[PDB]
Amino acid sequence: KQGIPLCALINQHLSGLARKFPDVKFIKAISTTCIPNYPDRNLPTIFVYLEGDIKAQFIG
Amino acid sequence: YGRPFLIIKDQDRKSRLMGLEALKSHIMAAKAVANTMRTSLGPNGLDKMMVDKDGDVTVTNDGATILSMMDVDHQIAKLMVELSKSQDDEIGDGTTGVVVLAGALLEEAEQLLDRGIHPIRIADGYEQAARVAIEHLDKISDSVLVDIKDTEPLIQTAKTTLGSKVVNSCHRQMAEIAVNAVLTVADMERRDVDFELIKVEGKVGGRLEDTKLIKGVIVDKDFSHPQMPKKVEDAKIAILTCPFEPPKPKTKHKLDVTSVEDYKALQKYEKEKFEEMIQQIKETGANLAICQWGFDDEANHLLLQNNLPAVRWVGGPEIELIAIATGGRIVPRFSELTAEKLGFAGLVQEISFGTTKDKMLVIEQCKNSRAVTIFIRGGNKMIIEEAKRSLHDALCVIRNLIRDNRVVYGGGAAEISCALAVSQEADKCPTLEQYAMRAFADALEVIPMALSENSGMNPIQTMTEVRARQVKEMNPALGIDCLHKGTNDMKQQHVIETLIGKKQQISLATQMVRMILKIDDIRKPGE
Amino acid sequence: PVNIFKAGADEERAETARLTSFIGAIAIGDLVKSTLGPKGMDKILLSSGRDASLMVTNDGATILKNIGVDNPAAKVLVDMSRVQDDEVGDGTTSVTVLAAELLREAESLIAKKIHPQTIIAGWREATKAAREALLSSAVDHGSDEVKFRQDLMNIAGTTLSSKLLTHHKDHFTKLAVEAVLRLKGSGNLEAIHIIKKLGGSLADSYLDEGFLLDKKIGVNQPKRIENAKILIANTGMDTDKIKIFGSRVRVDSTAKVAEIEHAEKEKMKEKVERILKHGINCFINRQLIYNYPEQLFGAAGVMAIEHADFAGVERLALVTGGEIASTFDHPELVKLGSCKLIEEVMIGEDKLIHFSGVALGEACTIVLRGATQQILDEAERSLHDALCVLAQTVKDSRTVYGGGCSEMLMAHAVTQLANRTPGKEAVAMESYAKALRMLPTIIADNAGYDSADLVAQLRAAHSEGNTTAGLDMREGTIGDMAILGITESFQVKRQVLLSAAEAAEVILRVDNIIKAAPRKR
Amino acid sequence: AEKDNAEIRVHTVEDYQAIVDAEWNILYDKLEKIHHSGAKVVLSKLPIGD
Repeated sequence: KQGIPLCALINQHLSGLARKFPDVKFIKAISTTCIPNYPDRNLPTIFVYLEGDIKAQFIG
Repeated sequence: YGRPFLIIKDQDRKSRLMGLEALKSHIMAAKAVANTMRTSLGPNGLDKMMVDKDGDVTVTNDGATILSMMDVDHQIAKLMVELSKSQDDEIGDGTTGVVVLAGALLEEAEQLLDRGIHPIRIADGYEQAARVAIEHLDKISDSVLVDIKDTEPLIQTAKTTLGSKVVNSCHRQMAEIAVNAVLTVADMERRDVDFELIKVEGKVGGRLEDTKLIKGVIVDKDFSHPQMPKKVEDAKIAILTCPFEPPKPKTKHKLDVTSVEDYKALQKYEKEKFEEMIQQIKETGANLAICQWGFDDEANHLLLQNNLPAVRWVGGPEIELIAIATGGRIVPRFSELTAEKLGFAGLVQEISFGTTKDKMLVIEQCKNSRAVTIFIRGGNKMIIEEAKRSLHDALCVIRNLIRDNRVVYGGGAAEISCALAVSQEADKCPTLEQYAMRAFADALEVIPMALSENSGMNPIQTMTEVRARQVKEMNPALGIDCLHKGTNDMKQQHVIETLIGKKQQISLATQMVRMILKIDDIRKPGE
Repeated sequence: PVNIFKAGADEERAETARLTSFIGAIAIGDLVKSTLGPKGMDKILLSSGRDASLMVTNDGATILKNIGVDNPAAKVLVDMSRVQDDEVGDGTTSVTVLAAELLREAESLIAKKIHPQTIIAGWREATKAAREALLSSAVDHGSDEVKFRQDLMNIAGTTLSSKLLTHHKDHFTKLAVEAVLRLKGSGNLEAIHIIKKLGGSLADSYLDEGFLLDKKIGVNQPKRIENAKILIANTGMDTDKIKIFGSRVRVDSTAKVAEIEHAEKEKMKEKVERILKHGINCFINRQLIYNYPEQLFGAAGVMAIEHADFAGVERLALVTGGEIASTFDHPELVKLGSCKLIEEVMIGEDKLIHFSGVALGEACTIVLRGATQQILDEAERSLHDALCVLAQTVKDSRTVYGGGCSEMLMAHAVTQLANRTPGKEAVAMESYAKALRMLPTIIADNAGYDSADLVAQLRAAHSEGNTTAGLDMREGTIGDMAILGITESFQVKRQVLLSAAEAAEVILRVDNIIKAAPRKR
Repeated sequence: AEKDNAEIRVHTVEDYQAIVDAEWNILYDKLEKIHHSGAKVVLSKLPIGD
């Protein structure tokens, strides 16, 4: 959820990372439209997926 | 040999069993599993409550749910789990009966094989006995009364089906609800229905009598942006699968902006998009909106101050059944929005359950639906699970008995009739084969004895006397008074179940007994 | 005769299974039997792997919540307590101890080699008769305001006996009553606010004549306002991103970028003026806001409140007479929130904003200035239970008699039924009736009175037909609560008995406990 | 997307709306071809959008 310098700085870091590793699929969006009424006290939550299996988690 | 060697890698790490004694081993387990379930037969059955590996409590009475989440280590154990699951796949209750019968056949097989008889001849005899018994049983079975106006015969059948589980606590409203639901949902022209045309939702709190049937729609959401009135009268609805937001195309899109004029163009674009979405929906003449994938709070307030109730974020098949029931149509996008395809509802309301935060949307359409839903109000999660299982079995049974001339009287009596038939069949047959049919009949008699044992009364002499009665009496369908209510006749005790269930149980048990008898070797690892 | 289970998978298909279930059930029952009556004493749930987190509680709901077990029957009863607490409130204690006594009856009965289905049928009939009798004795009120108010006072006062807050019952029960008055007949539970602020006394607590907020204010917002025209909003206000994407700024000079920045500042000012066109003296934002909107608002000089709560904004929209808005093209199609004064208040060592003279008072805010966090937690649990009971008794106006009165009523009715019933069931039902007799007995045990004397006197009184006879807990005598004022919710006791009945039904019908092989840990 | 590598470069909101409606028109034109073709059932390896 945009607005907090936490999420903003994380978005900045991942966008800059995209400049280095163009072999990695980055996804950003608003969790509200991704998960209905998602708790706004649980952001930014990093998800690591492949083949529908969660490999790494970094929650909040 | 002169020198040691190995032809098998890890030859001393794998065991190998063979011979008729090997059969004994399987037959060993054939006691326990059968002896495990023999304790639950009867309308006054004594359920089993057990834990999975994760720490969850489950109570039930049917076979498949027991066998699945039971930790099974031996391979016959897993085979029998598969077996009871298949029996449930076809009928429901009576899985216990299949397990008991197949087992009893297995113990009698071990008893009689000690005489040194060829197993192939045993299988042949069992097959002949089973085919003769099923032929006679289908010949004797009478016709059932099915109607869209008369239900009492089917009410009694359903009530009998509840004569295996806990659900016999109410045992009257349940049969009526089941028959009404299966009649409503059923496709008339083909003698079929599909259970995905039915939804079951069980909620904690309430009493067993609160169980009810709604020929409508049960949704578990509430009024989106809930600061609007919590209900409404007759509502006209449109169904959308798209959010309320300027959509983005599937292709990588780059809109070049170079002028503050393009900035104002973007602002105008978003505002006019939202307003035209509102104009479209409110103009086509509806009152209720439903969104599959949610939308933004801007459109939320636009819908609110337009005084048009709306909901969002609903599951796929849920919306599909909603549209089915309302008779309207799901418009994919605003271009195809029409007034003709709007849906209409007799009543919609929000359930608060007094204290719980959760709210469910109950919907009674203005028109009937070929889909019906089930709602439960009880006092235990486990009892909710058991009630749901019982309801599913009941619907399966009512679908089974939707076919005419498919009823027969059970109660441990039809087994007696087939036992007499196969005894005669053995009589009109030379020896060296008839022991198999004798074993078949002795296995047939097993179930009634287990039934009476579950009554805690004298099993064997009661069984023999009732058999003597059915031979002497004119009633070929007279069973056992297992609830202190008098006679032994099924036609007035009404232990009514579908014939196809028994035919299926018998044939399936015969096939698995064949399967066990056919094999004699096991090579397994032990490390 | 052959092993069939996985390593760690167990099956007890003999009476040892019911033995284990019964001893676990008794271990459950005795642990909670000290938390009943007006004489209960509280317990400690001490932790060692939870980083030393403790909670003191009296209503056994949390007790069964914080303890697991391998015996599945005890977990079944834990879920039963879950259900019971999900319905109204206190009585989990009651239903659990009652189940313990009924299973002890089942123990005694199995001690005579009886097929349990007889017990099952007899208890079915006994429960039917008891529910019919209790419904026939269902005393109802609400036809008069004073009568209904006094009934609520009696229910609340009797209920506070089962928990700690009795020490200031007159300063608590009555207070709770007005809270449910503020519900105005609405079925919502989530309007009452629960506030915990350690320090001060439970008597120092109070119910304010308004509402309070616990969020930071903007950079330049006035401290106090009168006759506030109030609006509630949920939009960006965080440099209000355009929500359109896949659009890029791609130029060759930075003067255009400067003009774009100036234009976005102007557009944000346009949004601010769009909002101000409606005209307000107090603004509410459910979420954050940025420095430039804050400067614009300070130019307006109004109250902007930032980063509120979804439930709280719903409550306040219900309260102050406004509703949340997200678009502001219509200064004409919105209803505005209203309050008399909005000021600042310092409570505990935390800062709150005070709504005084609110146009309406639907929701509630209960501040607890208690003396410890644990007492605060149990106080909030107890008030939650009490307000649930209050809401339930407002829902259905029918009430019943406690102190065993209704209990011995059903006991004597079942007694007469068993007397007119032949077979084992009768004595079973009689024992079942005796089972019910244990419930008030344990209550007296909590008091520690002359048990058998009191039980005999109550049975004599109920046989005589004195249908208002009860136990005096102030001295240890037998009197009439109609004089005393001991009344309870008909719904509460009805569902207690019915749930206990069905729980006994399911528990007694077990024959083989099979614990699956543990996965790992 | 067309071939998973297509890129869109426009300059005003009208172009944006035209392009998205054009994607919808591609979809609905394929639908029209299918429907007016007269077949009553369609089968494929490829997923069918809602």
